[PDB]
Amino acid sequence: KFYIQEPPHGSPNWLKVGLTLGTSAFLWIYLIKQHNEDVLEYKRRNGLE
Amino acid sequence: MLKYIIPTMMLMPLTWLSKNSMIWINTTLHSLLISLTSLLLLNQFGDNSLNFSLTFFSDSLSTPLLILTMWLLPLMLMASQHHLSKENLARKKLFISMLILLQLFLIMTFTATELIFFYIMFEATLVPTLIIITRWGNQTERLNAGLYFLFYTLAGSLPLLVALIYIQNTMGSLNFLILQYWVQPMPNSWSNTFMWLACMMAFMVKMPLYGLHLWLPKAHVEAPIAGSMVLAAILLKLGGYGMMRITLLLNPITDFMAYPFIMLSLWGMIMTSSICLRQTDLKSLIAYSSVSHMALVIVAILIQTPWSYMGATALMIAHGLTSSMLFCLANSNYERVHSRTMILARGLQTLLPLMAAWWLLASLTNLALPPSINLIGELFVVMSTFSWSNITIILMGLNMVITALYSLYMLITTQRGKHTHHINNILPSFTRENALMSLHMLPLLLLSLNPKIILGPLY
Amino acid sequence: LQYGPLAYILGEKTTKKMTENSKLITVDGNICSGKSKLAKEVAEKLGLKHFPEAGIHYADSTTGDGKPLPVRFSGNCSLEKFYDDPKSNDGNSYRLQAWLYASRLLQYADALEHLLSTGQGVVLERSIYSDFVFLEAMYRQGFIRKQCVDHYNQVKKVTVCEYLPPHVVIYVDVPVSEVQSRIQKKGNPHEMKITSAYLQDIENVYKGTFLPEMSEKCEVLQYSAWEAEDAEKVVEDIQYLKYDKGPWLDQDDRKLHNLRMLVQDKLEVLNYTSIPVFLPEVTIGAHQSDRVFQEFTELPGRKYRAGYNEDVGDKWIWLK
Amino acid sequence: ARQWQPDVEWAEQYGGAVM
Amino acid sequence: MNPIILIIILMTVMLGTIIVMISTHWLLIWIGFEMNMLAIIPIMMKKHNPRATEASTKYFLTQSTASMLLMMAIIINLMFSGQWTVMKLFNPMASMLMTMALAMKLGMAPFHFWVPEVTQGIPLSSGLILLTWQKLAPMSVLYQILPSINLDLILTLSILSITIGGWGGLNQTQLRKIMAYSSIAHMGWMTAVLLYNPTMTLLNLIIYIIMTSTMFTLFMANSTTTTLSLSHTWNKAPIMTILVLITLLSMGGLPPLSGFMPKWMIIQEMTKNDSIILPTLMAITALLNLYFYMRLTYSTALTMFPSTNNMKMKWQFPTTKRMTLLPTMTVLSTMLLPLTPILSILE
Amino acid sequence: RDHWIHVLVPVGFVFGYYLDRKNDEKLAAFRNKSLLYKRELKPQEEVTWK
Amino acid sequence: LRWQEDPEPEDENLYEKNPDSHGYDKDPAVDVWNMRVVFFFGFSIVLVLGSTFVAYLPDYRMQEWARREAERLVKYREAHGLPLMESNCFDPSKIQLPED
Amino acid sequence: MMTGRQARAPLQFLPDEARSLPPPKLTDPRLAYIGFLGYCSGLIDNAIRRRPVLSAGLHRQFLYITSFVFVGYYLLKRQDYMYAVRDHDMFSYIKSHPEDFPEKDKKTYREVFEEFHPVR
Ligand SMILES: CCCCCCCCCCCCCCCCCC(=O)OC[C@H](COP(=O)([O-])OC[C@H](O)COP(=O)([O-])OC[C@H](COC(=O)CCCCCCCCCCCCCCCCC)OC(=O)CCCCCCCCCCCCCCCCC)OC(=O)CCCCCCCCCCCCCCCCC
Ligand SMILES: CCCCCCCCCCCCCCCCCC(=O)OC[C@H](COP(=O)([O-])OCC[N+](C)(C)C)OC(=O)CCCCCCCCCCCCCCCCC
Ligand SMILES: CCCCCCCCCCCCCCCCCC(=O)OC[C@H](COP(=O)([O-])OCC[N+](C)(C)C)OC(=O)CCCCCCCCCCCCCCCCC
Ligand SMILES: CCCCCCCCCCCCCCCCCC(=O)OC[C@H](COP(=O)(O)OCCN)OC(=O)CCCCCCCCCCCCCCCCC
Ligand SMILES: Nc1ncnc2c1ncn2[C@@H]1O[C@H](COP(=O)(O)O)[C@@H](O)[C@H]1O
Repeated sequence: KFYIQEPPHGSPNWLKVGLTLGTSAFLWIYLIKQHNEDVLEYKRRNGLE
Repeated sequence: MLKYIIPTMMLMPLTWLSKNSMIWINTTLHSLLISLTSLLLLNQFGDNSLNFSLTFFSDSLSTPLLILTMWLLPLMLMASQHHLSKENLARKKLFISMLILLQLFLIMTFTATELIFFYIMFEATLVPTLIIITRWGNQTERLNAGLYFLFYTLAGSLPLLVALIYIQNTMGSLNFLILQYWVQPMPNSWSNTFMWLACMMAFMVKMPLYGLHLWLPKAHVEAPIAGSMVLAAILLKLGGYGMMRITLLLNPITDFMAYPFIMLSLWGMIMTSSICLRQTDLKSLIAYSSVSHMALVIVAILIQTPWSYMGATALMIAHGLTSSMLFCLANSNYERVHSRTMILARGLQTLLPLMAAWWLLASLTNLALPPSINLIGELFVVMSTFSWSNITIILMGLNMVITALYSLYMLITTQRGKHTHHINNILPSFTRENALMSLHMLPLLLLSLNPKIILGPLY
Repeated sequence: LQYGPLAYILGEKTTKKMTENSKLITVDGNICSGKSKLAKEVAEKLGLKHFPEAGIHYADSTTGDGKPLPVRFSGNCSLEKFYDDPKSNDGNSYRLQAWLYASRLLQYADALEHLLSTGQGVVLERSIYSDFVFLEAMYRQGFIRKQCVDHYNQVKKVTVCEYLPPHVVIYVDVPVSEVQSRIQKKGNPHEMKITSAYLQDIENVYKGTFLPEMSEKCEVLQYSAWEAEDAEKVVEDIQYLKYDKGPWLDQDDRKLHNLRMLVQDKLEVLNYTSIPVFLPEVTIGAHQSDRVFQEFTELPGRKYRAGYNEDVGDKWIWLK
Repeated sequence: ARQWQPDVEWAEQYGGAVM
Repeated sequence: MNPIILIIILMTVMLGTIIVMISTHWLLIWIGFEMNMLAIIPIMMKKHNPRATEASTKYFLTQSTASMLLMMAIIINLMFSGQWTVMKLFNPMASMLMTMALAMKLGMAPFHFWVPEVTQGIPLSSGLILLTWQKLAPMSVLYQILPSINLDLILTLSILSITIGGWGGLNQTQLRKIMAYSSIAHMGWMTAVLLYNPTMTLLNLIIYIIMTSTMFTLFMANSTTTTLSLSHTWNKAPIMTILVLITLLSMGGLPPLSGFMPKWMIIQEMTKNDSIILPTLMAITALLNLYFYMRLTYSTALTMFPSTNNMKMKWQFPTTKRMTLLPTMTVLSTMLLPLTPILSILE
Repeated sequence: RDHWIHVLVPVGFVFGYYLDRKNDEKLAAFRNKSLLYKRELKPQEEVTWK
Repeated sequence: LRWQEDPEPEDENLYEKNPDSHGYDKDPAVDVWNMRVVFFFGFSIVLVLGSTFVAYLPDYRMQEWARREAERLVKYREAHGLPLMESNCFDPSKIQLPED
Repeated sequence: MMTGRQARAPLQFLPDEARSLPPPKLTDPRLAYIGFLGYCSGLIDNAIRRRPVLSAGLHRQFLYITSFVFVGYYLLKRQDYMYAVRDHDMFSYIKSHPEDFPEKDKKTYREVFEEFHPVR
């Protein structure tokens, strides 16, 4: 070891890393789904397809 | 202008990701590459300005100011790397980032097509300048000087904000290209009187106007060398640029509103020049000379003739190069003797002959020696003010005596006579210092060969 | 963190883990009272965690690699130079005493943190309730100034009020003659320069101020130097104490939760140790502070937060 | 020669009950 | 305090503000203000010293006086309209009494005289609640009664708040009184544009809450209540000096920062309505707020005041304080001006 | 790349230059439509300027 | 006495440890590469090629054209007996006047 | 100002007619600026806890960027919607009140007389 006391952020909180990447991936796929649904709805409502 | 904004922004990761021995050399190299690219702004036309987008444009007024702005950053990096050699690495990077951020505010100050974006960048230029003066200035008075520099500018400019939004509501736009074609005559009233004052007093503070100039021999004296270079070379010229943009909207009331201010400048350039005869602080002598030279630009804008605008933009570019070189020379002595007192270190031509040649050339361009662009701007403002009134030549010519007298006395006190005996740390001139002097002076003398690029929108 | 309001909500009460053995015992005495074995002896009779007396490098022991730092980074003060020149011009006396008060405050925070997180009692040596006895003994000898006493009383007034006193104070009656006898038998060339009036002032502030004010807020046990040799008598006296005084009686889960939240945040413990009173014995100017701080950042394992140092071999930093 | 940084006399001006 | 009791009391503070925001009956408005005060009193008495009891007593007396004047305005509205809808008032006397009551609840001048005391008497987190969350309910009631608010009264309150909050902070060394006089000046700015465009009132309120929450979060993260203890921050944590630098330059309304965003827009909505002297004198008086912000930036970031020796111990510990949303609030209080036309989401 | 930092400013130039050209196609309302410069399209040509 | 302060450091001489110092840095390789970067990208690139660029600008603000165009117009109206410049810039037929 | 327009359908963040509008692109410069604000928030979060600023917590920095882009996309949709409602109500009011908005005769400068003011 190097430290006399174990640091609380020595090893990664793998639950927190998994929640972070899962929430981030979910937000990106929901954002792309929202944007594709919005461009489809725009092209539907304005008759430009 | 986005081909100049994005490289200036990419100087931020260029200076924060460099190796610790490399953060000066990389920024100097790539800022010189940006300044080399700055010549593509010279695509100027006899009828139209170079109108890039809805946000950015450049005529022949902003183009020399932009080339001077993008040229001054490498010279500031060269000037400010010796006295910040012992500095912490992160504070050194923060200093370079403040200079980069100031250049980034300046290049879209001069190219703002719309006047409230001009105001936002024009007042965004306070924050890096204020931080540089109050953080890397040397003496105690830098905090007070930062307060004066801040609260003269904002007290002048917050009326300008209300005035510009009023023009926005009345005319519908603050596009300078639209307001070239929708400008209405501004009739005589008290409403239009305080309209004129709210449009003009912020730039009167920035020039500075005599009587409002009290921020300048503190803020240009209590600053580090890069701060003094950018203040006296660019930041005094925001006022002249703003007046040349804003007096379009202020006609015909300017034709009698200018009469007090012209007096304040025509007498002011007599007084401040005379102050340079009796200054002990060399940096303050260069500061009051800056007030004296910018008084002519105030007069030339307020008489609004073509010869006056040509001479005023020539004199702004020429004074930028000359006063920046003079501050760098005063720093070249101050890094050796650690005092700004001019009578302290005398007879320096006996010790530094090539640097005394640089002092000689800077003082000859200071006294407007022909055919330097200093003399071209000086002479054209004299021609236009002679056409304004045939008596003003007296106040011009007496100024042109005193402008000689402090320019050579500064040369005689610092460089001539018997040297000071007890001072023995006068090192030979480093290659960096003479490089800085030559990068100030050789563009200034080459512009005498082709002055038409620094003569503005109505050449 | 590890402990917070959520752990208190989710059932972690500290009176659950608070047995009869959970006693905070501070062992006090003069410079060579020999109490340090006695304290350890009590900690090996009752199963208590012993804490040694905090020197200059206690905070160095708790942080980083646990090894002592150089003296310019921690302390900026020498005990041996106080032993040599107590009236020294550089202000080393009160600077050493203020750093020792900060080190004992950090030690007392670690003591309460152990006692409230584990329920194991802690033996201390000369806690923050018995630090001023050196300060007054310096001031009665003209070693510090009255401004140093006022600064110490300010820092003590805003720091010791936040905590609870010990359960048991053990004092060791040693005369000045036996102290100097054990100093001359010790062999430290600096510590033999301690005057007799200094030790006499230490013992007078002990017997005159410290124990008369601690007999109300806790239980004093005052032994002589020969009967402190028998540990089992002292431990048998401790095991038959009827705790009836001091604010350890009125401690529910809420107050001890607040105290445990205090003692686990070390910068809030050490908050008002550096109050901006500009006293020349402790004021460090800007250039020296900048120089020593930038040097402290370059120590190994000290540039970042503890789990974020490549140079001492921390892994997975991009996922932390 | 080095940069002026505030002394005790400068700092105590900001440490009163009122400015 | 018990954490469960703390959570229930803070949800009751929020519930009082929500019942003010969402209700259509004046009795429920008064009930939401009563619930808000009744729950926020223990948040102010969190540490149990005589200063918090004095601050809570002064806060109780001013808010109770405002609640009684509010109910008298409601009762006079019931006289002259026979109904209870939260809308314009049907009597200028009821309008004046409700404007006085809400100016007391906001602590606008000349009813400002409780704000720098109470903020000094309470901790930094409860001062954060008082200077951010306790503005939302009275500004909502002012948002809904602006057809009946007298112009001269609310503009007199606005300019008197801006001038008194300007001159008040110039003599201060305590950070909580500085934030309180900053609060008074900013509430003057918010109500000066209320009858002209209430969207810019909502803009100024949101930008103010972001900047105030940033400054109180920095003060809690460094445990600093005076100027002279904030001046030790460069030797403890040099990033926090840059953060208080950019946030204090933003609260002064210096462009290109986000706190230039409201007041500029306020001027942009006061010149459309042909008022030129009034936003000019308001903007000139804002230089006073800028001046004591610059005083704090000189004491903290741009110079280095001398530290003590015990700071070397605090170098060996990192800040374990939960700095909740502090990078987010630092970014959103400085770099938000290029997104200035986002304000239409408040329309 | 051993000298990846010496392309931050030139690529930031070119990209910026690129965006300037990309802005010109958004300001192509009056391309070949001004009274001064309107003319017939020469063969093998679709726009007058890009 | 006064507080714990570092004494005033001396001003350094870059020529003592390095007699070939160009003034840029105390590391000599860094110093010489800083010199070469400043002199190449400042003088060899910006000054020389910049003066070449300014010297060969494509008729900066179209003055030369305006000479040659003037050389057209005079040559058109030396022949036709027309005056070389009218005093009226705009045709008076296409100007309505305010009557009185 | 528009408080009566968004009162028949209260507390709708994006109404249904907002779907008739083209959404902001995922390469919107405003949205990329909000992503840059998220990246700066990640850097300040590494700086205040004394982490390596560019290296530590790439999941955390990426969630900062993701959260600001995600919130800012809806904020830009609402911004574009409210300026669209602003112009729609403007144009319907101009169409519904021609007595207040006359078509003004644009005179040419051959008839327009302006006073000349000489600079001398
Ligand atoms: C487009 C291509 C253009 C090519 C041609 C270049 C055009 C002019 C550029 C600048 C020329 C002067 C540069 C040297 C002066 C600064 C350094 C210095 O003092 O060195 C002394 C040193 C020799 O002295 P040393 O013994 O070794 O040590 C010095 C002693 O310790 C102590 O030294 P000292 O006191 O014994 O000696 C200093 C002495 C002191 O003498 C004076 O101070 C008296 C000067 C004023 C009265 C006389 C002139 C009055 C005006 C008439 C002349 C212009 C118009 C003529 C046309 C007819 C009339 C219209 O001055 C001189 O010897 C220089 C003579 C020329 C002076 C020019 C006027 C400066 C006065 C202030 C401004 C007035 C308006 C300027 C208009 C410029 C028009 C281009 O010279 C060198 O080592 C020369 C280095 C290389 C110079 C390169 C110049 C060009 C750089 C441009 C690069 C980029 C473009 C590419 C072209 C490259 C061409 C090669
Ligand atoms: C450097 C420090 C000094 C700075 C001086 C700055 C300029 C000096 C004068 C400023 C006056 C205020 C701004 C005027 C803006 C005019 C815009 C406009 O629409 O004008 C026409 C309008 C006219 O109103 P209107 O246009 O709405 O009316 C419709 C048109 N008519 C008139 C036909 C009915 O002017 C005004 O409304 C008032 C103008 C004067 C305002 C006087 C109040 C300010 C007092 C002086 C402040 C001086 C600086 C303060 C700081 C000093 C140092 C701390
Ligand atoms: C510009 C605003 C910002 C200012 C600072 C900018 C700094 C950054 C640097 C940018 C690049 C450089 C900018 C300035 C360039 C100016 C130079 C330039 O382009 O010149 C064009 C001028 C152009 O003149 P021209 O207009 O006649 O050129 C004709 C045009 N062409 C070439 C297309 C046919 O160049 C010359 O005049 C060159 C002539 C030959 C070289 C000089 C010979 C004479 C020298 C003196 C001889 C001795 C005489 C007696 C004196 C004795 C001693 C006292
Ligand atoms: C039209 C608009 C309608 C309304 C829109 C929404 C408006 C939202 C306004 C939010 C105001 C928040 C006020 C502060 C949070 C409330 C609770 C609180 O004060 O928590 C602080 C908490 C107390 O912990 P404690 O232990 O007591 O701290 C002392 C330390 N011994 O913990 C601490 O002390 C730790 C330090 C950090 C706490 C900072 C919390 C900041 C949260 C708010 C962020 C800003 C608001 C959101 C963004 C703008 C939205 C408009
Ligand atoms: N003012 C002081 N003078 C001498 N020693 C002190 C003082 N304050 C604390 N001490 C400590 O008390 C110790 C004496 O007890 P001991 O541990 O038995 O040597 C010293 O070695 C110091 O570590």
